[PDB]
Amino acid sequence: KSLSLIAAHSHITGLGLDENLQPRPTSEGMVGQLQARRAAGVILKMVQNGTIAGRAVLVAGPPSTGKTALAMGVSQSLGKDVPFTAIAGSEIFSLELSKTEALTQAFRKSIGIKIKEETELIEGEVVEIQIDRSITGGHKQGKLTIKTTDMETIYELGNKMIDGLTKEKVLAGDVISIDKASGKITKLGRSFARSRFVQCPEGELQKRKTVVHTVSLHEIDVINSRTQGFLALFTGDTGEIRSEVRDQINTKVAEWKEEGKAEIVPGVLFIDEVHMLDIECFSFINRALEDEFAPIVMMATNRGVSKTRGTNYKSPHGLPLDLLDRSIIITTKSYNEQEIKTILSIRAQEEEVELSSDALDLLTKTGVETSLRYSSNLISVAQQIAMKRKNNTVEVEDVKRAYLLFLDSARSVKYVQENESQYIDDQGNVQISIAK
Amino acid sequence: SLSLIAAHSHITGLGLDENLQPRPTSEGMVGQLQARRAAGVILKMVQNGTIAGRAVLVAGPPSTGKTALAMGVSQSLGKDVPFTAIAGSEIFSLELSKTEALTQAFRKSIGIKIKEETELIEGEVVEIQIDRSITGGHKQGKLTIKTTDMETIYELGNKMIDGLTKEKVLAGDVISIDKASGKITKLGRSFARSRDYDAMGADTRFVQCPEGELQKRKTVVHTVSLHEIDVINSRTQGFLALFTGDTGEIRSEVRDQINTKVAEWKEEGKAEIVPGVLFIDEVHMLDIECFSFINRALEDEFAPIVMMATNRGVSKTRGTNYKSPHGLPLDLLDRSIIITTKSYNEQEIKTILSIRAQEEEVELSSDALDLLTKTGVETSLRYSSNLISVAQQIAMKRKNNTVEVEDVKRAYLLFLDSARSVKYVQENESQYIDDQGNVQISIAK
Amino acid sequence: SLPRLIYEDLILPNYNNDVDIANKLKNVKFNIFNPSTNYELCLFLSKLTGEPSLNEFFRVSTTPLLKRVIERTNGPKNTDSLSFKTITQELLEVTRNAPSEGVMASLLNVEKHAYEREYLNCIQRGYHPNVSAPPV
Amino acid sequence: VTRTAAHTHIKGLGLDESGVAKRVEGGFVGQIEAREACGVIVDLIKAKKMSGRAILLAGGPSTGKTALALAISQELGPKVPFCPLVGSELYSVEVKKTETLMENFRRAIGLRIKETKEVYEGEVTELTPEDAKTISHVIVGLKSAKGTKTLRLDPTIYESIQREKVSIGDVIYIEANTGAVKRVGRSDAYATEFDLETEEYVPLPKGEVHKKKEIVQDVTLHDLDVANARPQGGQDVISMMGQLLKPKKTEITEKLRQEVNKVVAKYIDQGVAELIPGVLFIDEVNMLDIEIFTYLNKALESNIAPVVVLASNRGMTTVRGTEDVISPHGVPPDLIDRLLIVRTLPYDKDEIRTIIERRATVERLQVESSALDLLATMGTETSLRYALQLLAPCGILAQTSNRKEIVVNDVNEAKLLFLDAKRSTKILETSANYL
Amino acid sequence: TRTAAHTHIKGLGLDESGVAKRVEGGFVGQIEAREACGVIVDLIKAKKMSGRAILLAGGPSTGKTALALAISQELGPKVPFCPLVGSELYSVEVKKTETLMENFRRAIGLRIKETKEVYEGEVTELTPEDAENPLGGYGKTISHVIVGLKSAKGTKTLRLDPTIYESIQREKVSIGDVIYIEANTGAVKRVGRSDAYATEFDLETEEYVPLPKGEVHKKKEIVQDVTLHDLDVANARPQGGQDVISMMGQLLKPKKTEITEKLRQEVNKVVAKYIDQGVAELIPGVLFIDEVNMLDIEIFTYLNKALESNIAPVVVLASNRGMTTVRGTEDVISPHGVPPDLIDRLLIVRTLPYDKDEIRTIIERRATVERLQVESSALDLLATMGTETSLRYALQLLAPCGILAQTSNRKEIVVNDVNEAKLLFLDAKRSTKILETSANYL
Ligand SMILES: Nc1ncnc2c1ncn2[C@@H]1O[C@H](COP(=O)(O)OP(=O)(O)O)[C@@H](O)[C@H]1O
Ligand SMILES: Nc1ncnc2c1ncn2[C@@H]1O[C@H](COP(=O)(O)OP(=O)(O)O)[C@@H](O)[C@H]1O
Ligand SMILES: Nc1ncnc2c1ncn2[C@@H]1O[C@H](COP(=O)(O)OP(=O)(O)O)[C@@H](O)[C@H]1O
Ligand SMILES: Nc1ncnc2c1ncn2[C@@H]1O[C@H](COP(=O)(O)OP(=O)(O)O)[C@@H](O)[C@H]1O
Repeated sequence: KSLSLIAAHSHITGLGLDENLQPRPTSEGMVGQLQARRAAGVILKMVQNGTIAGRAVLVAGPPSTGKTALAMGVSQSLGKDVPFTAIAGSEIFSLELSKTEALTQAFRKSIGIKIKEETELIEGEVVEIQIDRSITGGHKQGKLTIKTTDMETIYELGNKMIDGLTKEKVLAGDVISIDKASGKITKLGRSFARSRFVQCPEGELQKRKTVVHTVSLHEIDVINSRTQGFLALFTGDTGEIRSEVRDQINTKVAEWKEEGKAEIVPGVLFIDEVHMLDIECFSFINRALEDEFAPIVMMATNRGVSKTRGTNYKSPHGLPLDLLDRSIIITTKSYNEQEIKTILSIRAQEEEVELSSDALDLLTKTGVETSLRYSSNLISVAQQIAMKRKNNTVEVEDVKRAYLLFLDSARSVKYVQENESQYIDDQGNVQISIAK
Repeated sequence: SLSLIAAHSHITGLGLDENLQPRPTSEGMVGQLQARRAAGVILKMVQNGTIAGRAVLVAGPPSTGKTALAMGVSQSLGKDVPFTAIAGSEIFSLELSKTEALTQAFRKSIGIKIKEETELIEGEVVEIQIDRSITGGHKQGKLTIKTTDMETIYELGNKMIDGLTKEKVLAGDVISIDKASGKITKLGRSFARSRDYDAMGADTRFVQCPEGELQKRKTVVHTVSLHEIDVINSRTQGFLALFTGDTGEIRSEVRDQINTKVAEWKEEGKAEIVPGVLFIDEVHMLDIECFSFINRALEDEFAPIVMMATNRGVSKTRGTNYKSPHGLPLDLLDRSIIITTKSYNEQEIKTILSIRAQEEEVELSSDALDLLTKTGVETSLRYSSNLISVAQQIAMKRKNNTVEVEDVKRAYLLFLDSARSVKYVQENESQYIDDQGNVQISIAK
Repeated sequence: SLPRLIYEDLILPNYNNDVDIANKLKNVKFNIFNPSTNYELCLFLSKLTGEPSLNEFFRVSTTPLLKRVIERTNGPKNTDSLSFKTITQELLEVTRNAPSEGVMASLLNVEKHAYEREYLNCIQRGYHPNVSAPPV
Repeated sequence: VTRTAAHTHIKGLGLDESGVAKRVEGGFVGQIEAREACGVIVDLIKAKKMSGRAILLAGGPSTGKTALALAISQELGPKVPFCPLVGSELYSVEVKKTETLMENFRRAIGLRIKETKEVYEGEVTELTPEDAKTISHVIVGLKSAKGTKTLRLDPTIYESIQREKVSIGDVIYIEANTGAVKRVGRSDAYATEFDLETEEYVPLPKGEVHKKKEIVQDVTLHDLDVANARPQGGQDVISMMGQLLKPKKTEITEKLRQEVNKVVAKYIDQGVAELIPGVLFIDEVNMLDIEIFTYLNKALESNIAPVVVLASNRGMTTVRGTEDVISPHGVPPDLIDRLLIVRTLPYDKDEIRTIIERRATVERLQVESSALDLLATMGTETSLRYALQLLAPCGILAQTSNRKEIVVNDVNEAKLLFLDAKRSTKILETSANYL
Repeated sequence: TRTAAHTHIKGLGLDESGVAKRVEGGFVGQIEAREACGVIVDLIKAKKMSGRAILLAGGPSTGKTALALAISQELGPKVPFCPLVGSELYSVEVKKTETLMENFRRAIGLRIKETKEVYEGEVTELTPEDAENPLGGYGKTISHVIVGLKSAKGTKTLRLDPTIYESIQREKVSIGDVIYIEANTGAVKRVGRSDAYATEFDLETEEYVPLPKGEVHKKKEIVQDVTLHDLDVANARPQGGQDVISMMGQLLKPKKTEITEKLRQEVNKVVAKYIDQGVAELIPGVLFIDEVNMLDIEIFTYLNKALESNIAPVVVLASNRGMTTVRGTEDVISPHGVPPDLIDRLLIVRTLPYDKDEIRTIIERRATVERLQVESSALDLLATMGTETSLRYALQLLAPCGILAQTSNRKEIVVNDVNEAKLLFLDAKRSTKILETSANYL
C-alpha cells in the first residue's frame, strides 16, 4: 500500500535521537540542526505523553533550512494511529465554508477516539456445497462441508444463508470469511489447488478477534449532524456544521471516557506557510488554542518583519504579537559545507545515482555558492546526461553540462537585467523588433 | 410570560390630549413636547389612511428619544395595523438584492382586511356508517358526533367520505367540520379513550372533549399583508417560504397582478386596505443605490409611511466619497420633513430615572436619586439607568431593600463610563495594542 | 469502518439516551403548525392558501422532499381564497392537451419544434464516462 | 489521565457570602475589583429579570479577561446556558452576519422540560392482530427473565413493528410515549434451529419488562427555531445517507420567531416549561464590522435578548469598516454608551510567582524554589505566558535524566532551546535573507 | 381614495395638431418639454422605429418623472410600460446583463385573437353504448358515448368518441355536474356542481357554480395580450411533465437563469410566422429608467450593444446630475453621469425650473386634489414658503396643515396653521444650520 515514487522528504524516516533525546550527527536521514532536532524531540515527548493540550509551537528560519523536513521527521517518528493534519495557509479560503469553520474542521480532524471491540468470524476453506431447491423456490435446504488445515465440519444452512451464498457465488475450492451477525461473506480467493491463490487457514474455524478503531472528532460531528450523511466525509460538502452537535459530541466523548468504553488520543496540526492566513484566522486561533479538545499546533514560516494580511502594519514573522505571546519559537540556522555535502550524498543514495568524488565536490561548491535545492535538482538531470552517453557514474563534465543547460535564480536575474528591453516590464512596454 | 424588562418597556403609547397637546408626563413619556406633537400629527396621518408615500426623519443627538418616540408611535398605533421596524444593516443579504429586500420591507407594511363567517361543528366521533350503492358511484354517510351535552346524526357526501378516509378517524377522535366551506380537521383523541391503547404512538395527541353547544357561529377578521400574497402566489407550497425566508427575488408580473386584483377586491367590497408604518432605525448606513430606490419607491399608491431615524452629523454617505448632513443625500432630504429632538435638563433626567426605577421595581432614596441625577447630568443617561440596576443587586447583597448612596457610590467605583476609560487608556497607552500593532507585554524594561 | 459504540449510543434509542424523546419534543409538541395548539395560524393559512384540510401543513412540514414530490396529488381548492391563477400558469394550462396548428400551442411548442427540425432523435453519442462506481 | 489546557485551575470567583473577594481563592490570585464586579453581574443574571444588559471588560493582554468569563460561566453552573464566541465567527458564506448574530442571540435562552420515559423490552411470544383489509388492534406479548406482560397496540405502531421485520422470538424495544420500535435480534433459545444463520442472537433481559424513568430536557430557543425552519422538510429517525440536495442555512423570518414565542408563552403558563436566560460571551470584539456594531444596538433593545459579555485588548483604534473613527477599545461610541466597562489591571512580581506555582501544582510538577525565582524573573522579563508555557519542557528535560524535580539547569536548557518573541525579533532584525 | 405624490396629471394636455397650452391636464408650465414628449408619443404610436433613446435632464423637483408618467397615461393601458430604477439591475441571482435583457423583452407586447368552440352545461345522461360485436377477452367494448347537456334555455344531446369516456372516468364526472368540452381536443373538465343539487347533504366540500347562461354551443372569439418575456419564461421552463425533475423544481425556489439567444431567436421567428399569417399584432412599448447615474459602464456598454437590435423598444432615461464621474471609472468626466458613447446615441430634452406664480398654481392643484380648502393669504404665504425653501417642502406641508385645522374643529387652513406647521416640521436648510451650529454629535 501507500504508493509513492520519490518525494523531496522521502529520505527522512524520523528524528535521529538517543534515549536521552540527544541528536546523532547522522541518523534516520537527518543531519545537522542539533538544537532544533532536540526541541522537536521534546515536542514529540509532549505529544506522546498527551497530558497537556493546546500548545502552539512556531518553527521560523531562512528558506530551505530544514523546516518541512523537521515536520516530516516528527510525523514519521509519531508512527501510525496518531492523527496528523498537515495543511497549507492558503487552503482555508473556501467558497462554501467560512475561514473559522474550515479552521475548526482542521482542528477537530486531529483528535481521535480509540475504541476496542470484539467480533467473531468463520474463516475457512469450502469443501462441498449442496443445495436442494423446490420448483417455486419456497423452501431451500443446504449442506456446507467446510474446513481449515486443522478441523473439518458440516453445517446445516437456513434460507437466508442460502440466499447469501447464491449471491456472491461460492464454489468448491474457495476460501471465505463469514460474519454470522451481519451476513457479510467475502471471497478471499482460491486455495492451493492446481487441478487469486491464497493459503488455507489454520486453527479453529470460529475465531474471535479484537479490532481497534480510531475515529476523528470531525467524523462523529459529520455523522451526528442529521442534515448530511457520511458521504460528506468523502464528497466534502459538510457545509457549516452547527455548534450544538459539537457540544453534544464534546459531552458524549467525556461520558464515554469516564465509563472506560473509549480513549482519547491527541494529534498534531501542522500549518505550513502560516503567514498567508488572515487576521481573523489568528483571532480565531487565539481562542481556539485554549480548549480541552485542542491538539498541538505546529506552524512553519520563513517571512521576516512583513505585512500582516488584512491589516496595514508590519509584524515579526507576519504574525501579530498576541499570537506570538501564545507560542514558543524554534529557530533554524543555515548549513555549512560539510552538512550540504552530506545532504547531497544522502540524496544521491536515495535516487540510485552513482557519483564520483570530484563531481560531489563540484556539487558542494555550487551548492554553497547558489542554493541547496539547485544542487539537489541538478543531481538527477546529470544522471540522464550520463545515461545518454552510456555510462553509469556521473563525472565532472556531466555536472558541467547540466550547469550550462539549466540556470539558477541569480544568473536569470543577471540576464534579465542585461536584456530587459526584450521582456515585459511592470508598465507593459516591450520591444519585439530586432532592428532599430 | 416571554417578555422581560426591556430597554424601554415603560412607554405605553403617546401621552397626548384630544387636541394633540402633549401632557408633561403621561403614558411613560417625559418632556419633548414638539416632537410628541409632530408624532401625534404623523399618527393622525396614518390613522386617516387617505395619504400615501410620505417621509419623515427623526434627527437628534444620541440618547435623546428617537426610538422612544418610535416605540410610542407603535404602541399608540393599536393592533391589526402593520408596523415594520427594521435596522439599517438588515437589507444587505447574500441571496437577496438590496432593491428586493427594500421592496419586501415596503410591502410588509401595508395589509388588507378580510371578514369571514365560521359555522363550527366540533365534537367527538361516536360511529361512522358508510353506505355504498350497487353501482358504487355515489356513497352516503351516517355520522354520529357528540359533545358533553347533545349529540345528533349528520348526512355526509362522497367528498366527506374521501376526506375522512384520509387522516382517518377511529370512532373516538375529536374533529371539527365547517358547513359553509367544508373544512375538515382532526384535533386529536379524547381523554375518555386515553387508557385504551396502552401506548400512544408518534402521530397522536390528546385533547379534552368539547362541551357546551355543538353548533357554533363566529365571525373572524384576517389581516394579510401584500408580501404574504406575493410569497404565496410565487410557488406551489409557499408558506414554507413565508416561514423560512427563501423567497428569492420574486418577479414583477405577479406583483402587478396582485396590485390589480387587490384593486378589484377593494372595488367589489370583499376586502379593505389598511396602511401602516415602516420604521428604519439608524438609516445613515444605507448605500446610495438604496436611497435612489427609496426616493423612487415613495411615489406609489401602495406605499406606507416611512419613519427614518438617524443621529449622524455632517458625515460621509456610503457608496460615495463626499459628506452630507445626516448621512443622507440632498435628493432624499428634499422629499422629507424633519422632526428634531432636543437634549434634556436636570428635571427631565430626574423624572426619566424615577420612571425607569419604578418600572424595574427598584426603590430609591431621595439622596440616591439626586446623586444619580447629577451623574446623568455629567455622564449620559443610560449610564445612570444601568447604575440603578447594578446598585439594586449591591443593595440586596447587604440584606437591605432600598438603594442608598453607599450602594450608588460602590456601583460608580466598580463600573466605569466612557470618559474615565478613555483617560485610563491614554495614561497607560503602552500596555494596549495601538493601530500599528505595538504592545509592551512585559512589566520590566 | 464504524464502531458499534457510536451507532448504539448516538443513533438508535435505548434506555440511557433521549433521541426519541427529543425528536417528539422538537417535531410534534413544539411544532407551530399543530392544530391542537395553533388553530388560529392554521385557519389563517387555510384562508391564505385555500386548502380544505387544516392538517395539511403538519403533513407538509414533516415529510421529506422526494416523498412529497412522489405522492403529490392534484386536489381541489376552494374559490374563496387569495391564491389565484397567475398568467403564466394559465398559459401552461391551455397547452396541456392542445393539438397542433393552434396558435397558443404553436407559440408554446418551441423546444419540440427545435427537436424535430434539427433531426436530434437520430444523432449519435460522442461522450462516455471513464469510471462508474457504486456509493461507498 | 487528566488534560490541562491553559485553564481548569479556575474553579470560580472565590467570593464569600458578602461578595468580597479573597486574595488567593478559587484559583484566582489578585484582581479584587474585577472579580467583585463579575460577582455582581453573576447575581444580576441569577436574578432572572432583565434583558439586554451588557458588560465590556477591557485591559492589556495576558491579564485575565477570558479567565473571568470562564469563572462567570463556572459560577452560574451547567444549567444556565453559556454561548462562547469569537468575533471572527460572525462572517459566514451562507447567510448574512445579522442572521448569525440573531441566531447566537437566541442560542442563549433555554427551557427546562419535565419528561417521562416508559420502556417495554422483551421477547415476542405472541403477535396477534385483529381487524374491525384494515387492522383494528394488535395484542403483543412480551417476556423477560422476571416474567411476562401483554399489551394492546394501535395499528400505527403495528406498521412500524411490521416495518422492522419483527417475528415471534425477537427481543424488541417499545417506547410508550413516542411509539418508537427497535429490534435487537433473535433470542438464544432459537439459536439451534439451524447450524448457520444470519441472525444475531441476544440473551433475555434480566430486569422487568416495564421501566419508568423521570428525565429533564434542556432546549434552547434556537433549537425550536431550527426544528420548524427546515426548508426541505422533516427527516426520518434513522438516516446514514443524507438528502440528495444540500440544505443550506436561510434567513429565518420574524414571523416564525413570533409563533415560536407564542407557543413557548402558552407552554410556560401550564407549568410544563421553565425559562432560563443565559450569557452570550464574545471574545475579541474588535474584529466586528460597523454593520454588526449597528445591528447590536437594535438587538440589545429586544424583549428576550440575553446578557452579553464582550472583551477587548485594544487602545484608541480605528473601527473596522470605517476610515477615520478613532474610538477606545475598537468599539464605536454608540455601543459604548449602552455598555458598562470593567477595567483589568496587570500583575506584579509576587503575583506572577504565585500564578506560576499554582500552574505547576495543577500540572503535577515539582519545582525547586531557586528555579521558581528564576521562572518568576523570566516571567517579569519577557511575559507571563512565556513563563507558563516553559513548565512542560522543563518537566520533560527533568524526566530525561531520571529526576522527578526541576533544577535550574533544566530552566536554562529550556530557555536555550525555545525563544520568546523579543529574541526572535532580535534575530529577525540582524539577519540577511528572511531570517 | 388614496393620493400619493402624483395622479393629479391626466396626460400631457396638448391639443391636436398643435402645441401645449399653459394649464391643462394637471400640468403648469413646461411647454417645450411637453411638446417634445408629445412628438415622442406620436412617434411611439407610429409603431415603426426601434431602439430610440430619450434622455430628459434637469434639476431636482422639475417634473421628469411626471413627464414620463404623463407619457404612460397618454399612450393608454394596452401599450406596455416598464418603469425601472438603475439600482434594480444589480441582482445577486443572475448577471445585470440578463436583467437588462429581461426588462428589454418585458416592454414588447403581442396581441393574439382566437376562436373557441365549446359545449358546456349540466349533464343529463351519460351512457357508453356497447358495440354490436364485442371482442373476446375484453369487457364493455364501447362504440360511442351519449352525453346530454342542459343549460339556461337550451338542452342538447351529443354523440361522442369512445375515447373521451376514459377522461370522464379520470375526471370523476358523475350525474348532475357541470362539464366543459372544447371541440378539437375533447378534454372534458369538471367546472363544478349545479346549485339544484346543493341541499341534499348537510356536509360537503364541492362548490356549486350555477347554470351557465346562453346556449350549450357557442363560438366565442377571445383576445389575449401577452409579452415576449412571458413567452420566453413559458418556453424556457418545462410544461407539466411526469419526470421527477419537473415536479422537484416546481416545489423548489424559482431561481432565475441565463436565457440563451437561441430561445429568443426561435420565439421571434415563430412570432413573425404567426404575424405574417394575420393573427398576431406586435405592440412595442416604453422602457423607462429613472436615475440612470446609478448604472456603471458595463451596463452602459451593453446598452450601446442592445440599442442597435432589431426588436428593442423605446427607452426613456432620466437623470439630474451635472459634470459627474461615471460609476465604475475613476477619471471620466461626463454630463449627467452618462458616457459620451451613449450620449451620442440619444436625444436630450431639457427641463426648466419654475417661478412663483407657477409654484402657487401647482400648490393650488395639489390642494384641490387632496380635498383641502386653503385661504388665499395662506396660499400666498405657502407660495412664499415654496419660493424660499423648496416646491416639494411646500407640497408636503399640506396634510399637517389640514390635520391641525381639523384639530381646531375648522375646515379651512389659515395663517396660524401654516405657522404651526412651519415651527413643527423643519426643512433641509434649517436642519443643516442646526447641524452646523451644534457640537454634540448632532
Ligand atoms: N537536516 C536535514 N536532513 C536532511 N535533509 C535536509 C535537512 N535540512 C534540509 N534538508 C533538505 O533541504 C530541503 C529544504 O528543506 P525544507 O525544510 O523543505 O525547506 P524550507 O525550509 O524552505 O521549508 C529539503 O528537500 C530537505 O530534503
Ligand atoms: N421622553 C422620554 N421619556 C422616557 N424615556 C426616554 C425619553 N427619551 C429617552 N428616553 C429613554 O432613554 C433611553 C435611550 O434613549 P434612546 O431612545 O435610545 O435615544 P436614541 O434613540 O437617540 O439613542 C431609552 O431607554 C428611553 O427609555
Ligand atoms: N488572577 C489570575 N490568577 C490565576 N491565573 C491567571 C490570573 N489572571 C490570568 N491568569 C492566567 O493567565 C492567562 C491569561 O490568559 P487570558 O486571560 O486568556 O489572556 P487575555 O486577558 O489577553 O485574554 C490565562 O491562562 C489564565 O489562566
Ligand atoms: N409641470 C408640473 N405641473 C404640476 N406638478 C408638477 C409639475 N412638475 C412637477 N410637478 C410636481 O412636482 C413633484 C416632484 O416632481 P418630480 O416629477 O419628482 O421631479 P423630478 O422627477 O425631476 O424629481 C411631483 O409630485 C409633481 O406632481
